[PDB]
Amino acid sequence: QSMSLQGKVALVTGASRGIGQAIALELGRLGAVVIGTATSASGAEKIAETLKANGVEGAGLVLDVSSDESVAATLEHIQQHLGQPLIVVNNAGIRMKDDEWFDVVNTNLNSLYRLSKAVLRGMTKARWGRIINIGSVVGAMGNAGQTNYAAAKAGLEGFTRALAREVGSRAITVNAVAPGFIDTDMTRELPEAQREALLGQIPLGRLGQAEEIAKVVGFLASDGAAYVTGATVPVNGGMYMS
Amino acid sequence: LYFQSMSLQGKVALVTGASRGIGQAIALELGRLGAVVIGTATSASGAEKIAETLKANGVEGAGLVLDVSSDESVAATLEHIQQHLGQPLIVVNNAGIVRMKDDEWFDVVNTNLNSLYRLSKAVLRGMTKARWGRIINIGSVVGAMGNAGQTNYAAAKAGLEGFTRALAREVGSRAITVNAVAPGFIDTDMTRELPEAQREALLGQIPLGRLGQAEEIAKVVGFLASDGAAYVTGATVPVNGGMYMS
Amino acid sequence: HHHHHHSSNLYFQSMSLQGKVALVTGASRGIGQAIALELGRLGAVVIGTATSASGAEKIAETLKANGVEGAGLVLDVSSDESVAATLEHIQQHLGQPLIVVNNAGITDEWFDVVNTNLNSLYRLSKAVLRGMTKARWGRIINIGSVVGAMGNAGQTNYAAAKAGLEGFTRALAREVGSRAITVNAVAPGFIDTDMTRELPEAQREALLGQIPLGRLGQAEEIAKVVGFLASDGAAYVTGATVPVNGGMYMS
Amino acid sequence: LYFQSMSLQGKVALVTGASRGIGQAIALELGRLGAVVIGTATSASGAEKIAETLKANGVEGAGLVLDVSSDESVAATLEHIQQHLGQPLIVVNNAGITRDEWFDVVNTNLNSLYRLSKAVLRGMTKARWGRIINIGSVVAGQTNYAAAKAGLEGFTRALAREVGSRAITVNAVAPGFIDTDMTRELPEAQREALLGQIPLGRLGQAEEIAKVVGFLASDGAAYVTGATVPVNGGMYMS
Repeated sequence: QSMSLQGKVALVTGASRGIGQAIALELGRLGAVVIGTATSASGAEKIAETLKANGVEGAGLVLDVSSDESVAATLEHIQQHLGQPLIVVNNAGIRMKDDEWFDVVNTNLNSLYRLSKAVLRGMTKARWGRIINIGSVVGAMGNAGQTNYAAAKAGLEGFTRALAREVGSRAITVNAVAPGFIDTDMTRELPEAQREALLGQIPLGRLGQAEEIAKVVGFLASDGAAYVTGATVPVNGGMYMS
Repeated sequence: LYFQSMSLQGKVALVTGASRGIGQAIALELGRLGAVVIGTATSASGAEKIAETLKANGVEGAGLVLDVSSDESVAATLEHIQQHLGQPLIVVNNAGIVRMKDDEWFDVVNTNLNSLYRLSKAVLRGMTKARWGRIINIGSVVGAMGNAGQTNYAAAKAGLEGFTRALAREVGSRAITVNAVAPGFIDTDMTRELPEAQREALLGQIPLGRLGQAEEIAKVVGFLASDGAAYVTGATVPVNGGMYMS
Repeated sequence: HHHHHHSSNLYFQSMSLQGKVALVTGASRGIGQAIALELGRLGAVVIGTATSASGAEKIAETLKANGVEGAGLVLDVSSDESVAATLEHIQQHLGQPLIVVNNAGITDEWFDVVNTNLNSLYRLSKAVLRGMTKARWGRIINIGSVVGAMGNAGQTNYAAAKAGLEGFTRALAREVGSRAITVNAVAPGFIDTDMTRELPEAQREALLGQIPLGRLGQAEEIAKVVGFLASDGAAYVTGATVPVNGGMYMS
Repeated sequence: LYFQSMSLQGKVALVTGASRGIGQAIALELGRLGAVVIGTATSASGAEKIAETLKANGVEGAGLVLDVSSDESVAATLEHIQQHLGQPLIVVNNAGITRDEWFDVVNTNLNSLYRLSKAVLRGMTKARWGRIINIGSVVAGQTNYAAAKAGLEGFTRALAREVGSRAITVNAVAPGFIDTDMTRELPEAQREALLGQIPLGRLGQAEEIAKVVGFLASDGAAYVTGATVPVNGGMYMS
């Protein structure tokens, strides 16, 4: 179809669970060869098993997006065995305290930059690419959680717009998806009172599914989305936390 | 039952302002995805052009005359559809109303949002019954080069964003999503007639280095109409090649 | 009779508006009253408005008590007739308003409140523009209350309404800027009123937990921002929506 | 009604990047409002210029060398201030760091803001009062400007939320095109095009940024926190 990613290699960080897993499976459904990453060898192997179980061609790999050496080594590995990743989804991130938002957002954006700069060479050669950055999920307890959510989203939006402007003349798009309260391993077991309070602020009246984030990412990765760049797509059931 | 990503089989879609450009591209995309498409124009000749265009492309549906400024026209149009085709559960609003000046924004935005409210309120009854719907509001493209053009484009985009977010919040509990698509510079009649120097300057403000196609807007709409976009509501998706003006 | 116009060598340092005439709509209470008094502190001749004669008289009494020159007048910003007639009356008796603060509002509600209220901002703002154009100076300041872009009007409508107010304010600023008229908006958060004070303790506590400053804002704290925007020092600020919300930003 | 504090007597203000333009105007405005003003520059000659400018204008304070990119410079300078002048309770960050460059510029600059802000926040926490005001960079140009503004807004809002219970406000000012350095050399055709994008039809004055900062620093602005005030004559870039 026109949604096809056949012939494309995709790299999805943080793919062993939750949103990242769902992204990897959706890109695979669309025909990409998917490389999914975890911070451990056991995670990488699990990804491979998940991809097999779903008929997706690709691999699991160990990647630490905080490390220049890890990034360079991993990308060389991929280039030698699978091909140049032309679709890259930055999903891996590194109580919440009222004073740690800065180091979290700072670190995460430094990792987005690190990985993006590493993969842009291959996209620049191909004169095509998709870079999709995934924001953090709502749910963390406290005013500190709200603080961090909004701070991370603001970093994400700015970074994505800036990079999009930098690389657009190469037919590379750069977009973000900002999830709301999504059913993941991290939110499923939040205290009931908190889950109930969050649901009360969501017009749709339900958590989002990981797959509902992944469908958006799959669209953005498609040829149909070629004129969408610099955007942050909120996927939040109408709940806009700021 | 049937269950396939992207399919709009069994759904009836109403696309206002479907006789040319973006609206036509939307009607044909929805049709490609399997919807029965009713496209509308303010004139009989437009409606006929819609009907012919749908036929030529193997899309089931009809071209109808609708004036979104009129309560009577809206009620009559929805009755006609309900009797002959079924309840429209996908509604795409693209029917918006000597050099352009920077005092024209208010009339144009105000009129367009008041007509948008009218249409939306009318189609919500059916969607509420069905406990499912998609309302997709299409923004106005940049209509002139220079300041007035920017003033008027930003005002319309702001209005559209706020209206979309408010309506989404109102109707979300019914599993109806309400989203907007905000075009940038799209290849259309205005841009087709620009001088080279002006085109070149314009393309320099666009990171992708090119105008958008109507079909690039239509693809985003098609996605938003799908089951996969069920958790996207109250959003304005910009489709502008990286050219952000507010 | 119901009468509809009620009138109100010590040089305070605060006075910088030199007897400029300011029109503050919805000045009977709360934020509008505070704005009227603030502009008086800054040396304007202050016309505060209400929709009833009793409100106009209350405003006049408040201005008198505080030593501010001006008047309380009846104005209905929803009415073309009222706006035209009232502006003419002001021009004849007091002078041309060069500072206009839109604080009167109304409160399908999700659409009609914002729609009605932006139509009213446009009506009054267009009316006063002739005078400001002649003077080649003006200040138009929109209070977010009028569309419900005020925390006290509640979370449900807030962010969508503020997006309307912001876009409208920025467009009008673009339209009238060549005339040295600025157009700005103030978006208040939760402000201390009888209504928020009569909240139960648990509910007040929950509310304060959403506010980093840990307290409701005072009406005077909104008025001081408006006063600044009306000043010469704010001449390069235009098209801005200034949130005044203690760090509680609803989206 | 007519009496209160909208002035800054008895307060100490630190204005980083005070030797020229916007920073100098900020320093003078805070001085006019009655603050004791410490202005900083990256060089001894800059510090001397500050000190001379303050003196010429009857403002008490000092000109000091500060490198906001350096942990050592920030700690040494703040210690020096605390011992000789007092605790700065109004801090205006206008010092920029020079550095495909938008990422490093925004990243370096927010790392600097965070550094300086953490350093000064102890004193404000003791006083149970403070004002932090972050100045954005004035107007590829669009890309860099908007990125620096986006970083700035989110950073400011987050720090505001962290410190608000202490009665410390944190706000930003986002200037548009201001009559300083760069614009003083633009070709006429470019100036004319630029002015056409500005509804007021003129560049801003440094003093017009400084008056906004002066207001934010006042008691009257006590409920404004987390805000980025655009001061751009109606020229908005996103």
